[PDB]
Amino acid sequence: MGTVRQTSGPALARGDKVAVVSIANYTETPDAGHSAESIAANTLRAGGIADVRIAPAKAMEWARSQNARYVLSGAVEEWRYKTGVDGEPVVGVTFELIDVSNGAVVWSATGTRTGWSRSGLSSVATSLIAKVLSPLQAR
Amino acid sequence: MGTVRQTSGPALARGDKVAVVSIANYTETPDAGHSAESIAANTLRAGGIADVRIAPEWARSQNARYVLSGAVEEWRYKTGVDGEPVVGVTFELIDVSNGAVVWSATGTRTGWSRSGLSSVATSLIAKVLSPLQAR
Amino acid sequence: MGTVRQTSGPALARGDKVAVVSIANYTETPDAGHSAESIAANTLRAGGIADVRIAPASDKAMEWARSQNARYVLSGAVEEWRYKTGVDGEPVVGVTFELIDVSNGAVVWSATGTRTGWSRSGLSSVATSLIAKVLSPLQAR
Amino acid sequence: GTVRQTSGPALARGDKVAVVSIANYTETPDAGHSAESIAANTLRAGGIADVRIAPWARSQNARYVLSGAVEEWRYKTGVDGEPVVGVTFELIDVSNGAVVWSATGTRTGWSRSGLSSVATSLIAKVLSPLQAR
Amino acid sequence: MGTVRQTSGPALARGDKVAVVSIANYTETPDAGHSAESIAANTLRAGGIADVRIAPMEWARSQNARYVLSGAVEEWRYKTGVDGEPVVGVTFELIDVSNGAVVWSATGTRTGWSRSGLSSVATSLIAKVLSPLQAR
Amino acid sequence: GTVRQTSGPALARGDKVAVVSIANYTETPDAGHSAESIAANTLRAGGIADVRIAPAMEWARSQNARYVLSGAVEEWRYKTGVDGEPVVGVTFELIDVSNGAVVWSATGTRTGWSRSGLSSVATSLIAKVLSPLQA
Amino acid sequence: MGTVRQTSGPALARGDKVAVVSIANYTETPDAGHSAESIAANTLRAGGIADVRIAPQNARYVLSGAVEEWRYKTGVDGEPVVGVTFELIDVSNGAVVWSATGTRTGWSRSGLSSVATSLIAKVLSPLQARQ
Amino acid sequence: MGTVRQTSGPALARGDKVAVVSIANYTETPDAGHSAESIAANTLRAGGIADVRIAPAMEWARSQNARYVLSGAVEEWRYKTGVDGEPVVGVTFELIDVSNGAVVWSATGTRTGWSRSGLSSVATSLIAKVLSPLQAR
Amino acid sequence: GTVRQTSGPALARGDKVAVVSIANYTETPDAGHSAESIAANTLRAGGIADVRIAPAEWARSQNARYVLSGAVEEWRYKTGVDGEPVVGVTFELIDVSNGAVVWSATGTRTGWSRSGLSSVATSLIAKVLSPLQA
Amino acid sequence: GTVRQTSGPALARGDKVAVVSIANYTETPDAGHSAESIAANTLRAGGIADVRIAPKAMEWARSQNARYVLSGAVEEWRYKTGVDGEPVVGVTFELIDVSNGAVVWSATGTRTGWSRSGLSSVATSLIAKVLSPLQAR
Amino acid sequence: MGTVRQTSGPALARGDKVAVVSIANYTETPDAGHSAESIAANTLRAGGIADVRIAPAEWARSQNARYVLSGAVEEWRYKTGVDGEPVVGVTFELIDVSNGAVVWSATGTRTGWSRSGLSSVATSLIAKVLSPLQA
Amino acid sequence: MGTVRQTSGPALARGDKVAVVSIANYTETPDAGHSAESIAANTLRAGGIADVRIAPAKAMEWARSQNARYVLSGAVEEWRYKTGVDGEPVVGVTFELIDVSNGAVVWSATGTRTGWSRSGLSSVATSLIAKVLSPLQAR
Repeated sequence: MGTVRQTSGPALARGDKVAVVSIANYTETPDAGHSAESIAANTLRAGGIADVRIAPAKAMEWARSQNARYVLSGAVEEWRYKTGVDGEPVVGVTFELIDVSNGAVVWSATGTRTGWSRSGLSSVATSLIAKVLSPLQAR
Repeated sequence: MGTVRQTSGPALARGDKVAVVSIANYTETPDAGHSAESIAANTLRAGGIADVRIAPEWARSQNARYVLSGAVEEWRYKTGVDGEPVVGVTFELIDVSNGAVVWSATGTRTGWSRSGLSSVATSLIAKVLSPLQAR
Repeated sequence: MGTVRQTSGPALARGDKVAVVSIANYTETPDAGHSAESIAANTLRAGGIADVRIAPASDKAMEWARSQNARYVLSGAVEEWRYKTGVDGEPVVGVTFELIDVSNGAVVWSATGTRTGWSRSGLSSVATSLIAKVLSPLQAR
Repeated sequence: GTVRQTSGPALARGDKVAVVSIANYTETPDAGHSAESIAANTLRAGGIADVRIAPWARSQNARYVLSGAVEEWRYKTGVDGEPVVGVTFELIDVSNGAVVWSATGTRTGWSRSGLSSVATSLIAKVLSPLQAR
Repeated sequence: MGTVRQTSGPALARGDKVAVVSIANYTETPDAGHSAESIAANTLRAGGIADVRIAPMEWARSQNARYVLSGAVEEWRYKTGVDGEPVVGVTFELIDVSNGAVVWSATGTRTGWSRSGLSSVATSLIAKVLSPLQAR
Repeated sequence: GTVRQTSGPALARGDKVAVVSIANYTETPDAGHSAESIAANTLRAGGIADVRIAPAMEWARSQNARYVLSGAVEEWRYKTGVDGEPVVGVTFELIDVSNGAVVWSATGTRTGWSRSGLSSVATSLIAKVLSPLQA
Repeated sequence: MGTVRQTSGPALARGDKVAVVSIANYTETPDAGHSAESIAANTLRAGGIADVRIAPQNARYVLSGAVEEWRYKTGVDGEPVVGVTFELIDVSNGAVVWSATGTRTGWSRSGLSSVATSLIAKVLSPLQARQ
Repeated sequence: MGTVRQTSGPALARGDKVAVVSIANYTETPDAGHSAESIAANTLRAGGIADVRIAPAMEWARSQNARYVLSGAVEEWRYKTGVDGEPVVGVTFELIDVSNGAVVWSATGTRTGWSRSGLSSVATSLIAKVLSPLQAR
Repeated sequence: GTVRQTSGPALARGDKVAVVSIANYTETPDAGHSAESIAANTLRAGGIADVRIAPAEWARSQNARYVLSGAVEEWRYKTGVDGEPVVGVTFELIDVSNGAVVWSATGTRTGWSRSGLSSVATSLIAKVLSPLQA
Repeated sequence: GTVRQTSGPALARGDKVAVVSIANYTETPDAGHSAESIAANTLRAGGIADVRIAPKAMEWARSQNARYVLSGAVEEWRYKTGVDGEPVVGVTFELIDVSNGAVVWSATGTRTGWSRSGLSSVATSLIAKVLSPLQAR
Repeated sequence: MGTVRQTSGPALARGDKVAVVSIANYTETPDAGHSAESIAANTLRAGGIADVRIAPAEWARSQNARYVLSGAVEEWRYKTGVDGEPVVGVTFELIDVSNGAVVWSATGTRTGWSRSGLSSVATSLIAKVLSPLQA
Repeated sequence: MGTVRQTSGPALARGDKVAVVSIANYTETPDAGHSAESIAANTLRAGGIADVRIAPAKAMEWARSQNARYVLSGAVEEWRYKTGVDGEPVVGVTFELIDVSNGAVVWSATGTRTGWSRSGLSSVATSLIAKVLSPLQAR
């Protein structure tokens, strides 16, 4: 299993500052949202966004006080191994890119992936998130 | 396997403001309703609706033309090793100016033993909400 | 499979306002009555009834229906809504419905439906398919 | 399974029948309430116009009361344990309090059948002498 | 498949009013005595006895009932395990309210096979045990 | 198993018999009361007309009873496991009320087949054990 | 299947009054000592002792003892096992005039009360009425 | 099986009064020491000792005018774990001269029984063998 | 698994590097502290002379030129007998003079059933941090 | 297992030996007291007439006029886990000269029995072998 | 499997006083850090360092120590299940007491065979890891 | 199998008094340290050391009051059966011999041993400790 569906979106520039804010965790894996935040932040940087920062702890005023052009947020819908020995890793994530200038979602995407029996969950999550956020590469 | 049944509905415009409000969770999977909200909002956006927001009427203050609501009736793997993912959802589209349901749909799907629940859910919701694409 | 038994009933029209009221849950599956309410509301709408509304969370849902100027109330109960026990235990659904004339409280139509899926089927698929069958006489004519 | 009935009156469409508290002698929660709702729809399917379920019968001005008990309503234990239903019904004349009709029915499904299917089919068979004139 | 053993008894008529009073439950199946009570009542009625009432100690005297039907359930369960068979054991006494004497009594036991229903076995057994109380 | 009985008096149809507290030495609840109800109906089916179950020795003297049947259940269970066989063990004593002496006594045990019911085995065994007490 | 080992003993007449007293229960089986009492009491009467009572006076002998084993061994088809000791005591001087120990392992398809009833009957047979 | 080791000892006579005091229970089988007491007392009588009594320290024997005291301990008294786990018994006995408190005789015995034998049978058989030197001369 | 690194500065042997609070997003206790001590020894082995781990702005007091931080996303054996070790880590290198991330990397690895979790983590962390050699 | 013994003094029939507090380092309750009862009977069976078990702090022995004190510890006394888990026993002993407190003899013994042997039989046999140098000469 | 990685370091002399201080336990095996301390201390002695002391529970300044050996245990367990193999992971640092700098560090991991002992694997690994500190 | 590694050390005489002092237990087997102390003390005596005693309940003061020439101390790092039916006994010990006249460690050793599925834990520990302490035989 596995689909990535994304909208159109803006061309990000290297100098666009992006804050990663509170990716919700809708799974029973503790800290899956925080894992998705750390992976997503490094993905955005690896794609050429110079200045990416994860929020600590509306949230618009936090991003503006950070001089951020965009806020990347989203939700983890699935982040687990299926039950049983050799149960496969499954990942499901949604992202939204929020234009801090006007508050509107200017880009979003949903991605899911089902790994093989042999796969690691973090490998599957890291590959999927990189693919999902690929339209947000810079330059 | 599963079916989708949809009523007639209006032709949605790209500029139609849509608020996704409170998708109830009738399952024992925590947060399944919230997952359905996030997936549904992204689906409407990917279908061509520019302005979609999830509520935290409130919609009438946000100047929304339509509200999308609904309920998750099933959202789990069936029991046992290799128990297959199963999903059931209902959606309704409300005209904010008069509160009438102008479109509604029910969808269910059963995946294969190798399928991920979120993949089944995301595919089904896309199919179910497909008459709400921007024409 | 299972069985469906439906009495006779009036021909519904597109403009007949129907309120769906408190479907009782006699199973140990939480919220099964609320799931049946949602599926039933959409089915009635799929059937050509334009204005169909679910009462919010006893006889105060009846008062709500009267305040909505509903012509009929759809109520009922869920007798079964589970997978049978075990790996590959099959889904099973049992439901009863009544259509009540709001102006005088008379039951003008009622029906009972049950169904058993195979090991591979989904509970919600079975429930949705069955309620569609059971409520088919309430389609707009 | 099996069904055994007494003789009874020929009910008319207009006989107001209150379906009252069906006792649950099983460990399946609400099995009596399920039997009540199925029995009520059975009587209506059989042609009895005004059928009501108790939340008393005299305040509804019912002519007959349908009561009874559920003696069994479960799946037997284990994977593919078959459903089994046992029910007794009585029709009571409200004015004089006498039992004017009674029946007992039991049924054992096969392993792949639904409990609610077996109960619905059985209750219809048991209440068939109460179909309208 | 066990036994029924019945004593001699009086011939009952359709108009003999009969009260079924508390059937004791000596099993670990909740309400088995009440189930026996309900089945026994319908059995007597189906047997031709017109007026048969179940009690909620004199009482039957304040009911004009000619006979009291009482008893106890000794066994009412599925034996343990998958395909464990249903087993039932009952004793009944028929009491004359005009003097308190036991005028008829019977014991019955039955073991179904693995694929049978406990309620089917209880119902069939109780019909056979009370058969000498049919209206002649 | 076995059944062993002493000599005893010839019982008449007209002897008033009081069945009293049958002790339960098993971990099956109410086994003593079950044995009381089975034994009472057994004495009747054997021809004893007036036999009544007590709800001390004074109660039988209060009842104009000529004998008192008493005893104890030493075993009354299915052996453990699927197809565990029913096993029953009982002792009985018949007491003459006019002087308190034990005029008769019997012990009975039985192991039924794995496909038999405990109630059947106990009923058949009590009937055989009490058969010297027929009219 | 087990052993019975007894001392010499006196010849009991049908009129010797014998009181069966507290049979100690050294097993995990509730009431096994009481079960042994009722069985032993009936055994003595079945052997010809016309007057036997169990404690809850003026007897010539007293039967006492203890149950060392009274159970099924563990697992399905675990066999019944019984172990008992008995002492016969002349109340006139308190001396044990006869004693016996008995044990038995029944087969997997036998019941505990049968093994125990049969064993107790064999152990107490020296107390049969010889008149 | 196991082993029985006995010391030399005095020839007991029929009229020697022996009191069996308190066999210590060093096992997790409750009352195993009391079971050992009952078995040991019957064993002594079956071997020819006419007057044997079990107590309810050594002064109680003197207050019973007993010539000897049988004491001991149970080291093992169980079925080994699992279905068909075999019965195993281990006991130690000592015979004490009541006059001077000296141990005049002692013995240790152990036995592992067949999977299909009873613990009581193994224990009764072992105690009979262990105590056989105390048979009446 | 995978390893992906950004561009980064050329660390010299004399750059003081502080390793600070690697978050633990697993249910393995102390996995973050294990990553901190493995990462510190990896930086030294790569030719960086002075590496120190923070206890439980302090980097300013140490006059550190860079701060290495990160997060552990996975650090466990998969369930069952012979369940294989899985590791996932992210790192960021922070210029202390202005708080900017000047280098980041993400690494994941799935070992064989015969593999030890610490061997996988140590091997992965060495690979992930190799651009930080002298 | 193995048995290792030092040289020791030549014990006599009339030497008074007190068996004192054998430590229990196992999770088997009372394994130390069982070892004390077996050891005491082993010493008597070996020809030592006067052996007593006690109920620093050695002064109980100096009051009983004992020449030697036998002490020690149980390091292992159990069945290994599982159905047919074999009995395993490990003991250490020391013999103490009461007049000067010097350990004058010591020994260590271990034994793993067969799956079908009883723990008490293994311990009794092992302890009899370990203490056999203390038999009367 | 398993690797040992060591930096360069100073030649230790037989007379260099080394204090082993608090090896952190990052495992769920109680006392694994203390076990590593005892094994490390004996390893350094076996390598020819005369004076090696484990700190009680920069106190080494008072013990006249030239070097402090510290570190952490990242793994010290049998993998789960019957015949689960022993796995060990350790890091070490050698610290100059006079200025507090790390002058040597190393990381070792090892996975034993299913038949080997955890203490055997830890002992062999620690000896190889610390072998640069032989005198 | 396992390994034994010992440093050089002094030659002990039969008349050298040795005190065995608090062997730490770093296992989950209760009293394993006390068991190692008893085994070690008997091992030293079997090797020809006349006077050996185990400390009760700077503990150097106690040893000096016992006139001990050396103190044997150490730690138990492993003392258990591996998990499962037929799980083999495993033992790991460290020892140090302390010169009471100056507090210096003058001898130390590490031993580990993995037994067979059929062997007893106390047999394995006794054999290993005898091997480990064998340089301490009276020579």
